[PDB]
Amino acid sequence: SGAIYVGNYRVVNRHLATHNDWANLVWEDSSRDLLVSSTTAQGCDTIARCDCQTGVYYCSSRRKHYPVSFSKPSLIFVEASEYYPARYQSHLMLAVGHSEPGDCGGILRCQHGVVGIVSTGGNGLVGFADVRDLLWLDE
Ligand SMILES: NC(=O)[C@H]1CCCN(C(=O)Cc2ccncc2Cl)C1
Ligand SMILES: [Zn+2]
Repeated sequence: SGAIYVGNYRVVNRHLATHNDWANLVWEDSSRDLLVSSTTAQGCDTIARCDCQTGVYYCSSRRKHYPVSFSKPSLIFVEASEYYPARYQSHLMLAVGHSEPGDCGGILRCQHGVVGIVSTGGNGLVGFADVRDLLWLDE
């Protein structure tokens, strides 16, 4: 679990969105596993606007932050699950590191701010849904 709060927006994994998230829906994309809902309170997270390939992510299954090198956002095949059939997920970045299903929502950050959130994992690889291209989050 975990979300990004920027201005009047809440960014979450689409497979983990709540009834409230869907009732205050701004945008959602199944191919990216992302959903954005509106909020009454103001958010203070800073989104990075960069092409960084190094950062730090929070891993709840270990109660620890880990430094990682990660790939540029791309279409990567993701094995079937209870939330989606087998498909290519777009805007996905991979790193060598630990992750478990409950780790989704953990933030990945570089020196410029929030890069993305944990979205996939397995075989000693963790996947992050990139958010740096969503320029509208800041307006
Ligand atoms: N983005 C998706 O389609 C995910 C939906 C939930 C299931 N997905 C996983 O990868 C779950 C997983 C398994 C083992 N270790 C880490 C993780 Cl995050 C895929
Ligand atoms: Zn950066």
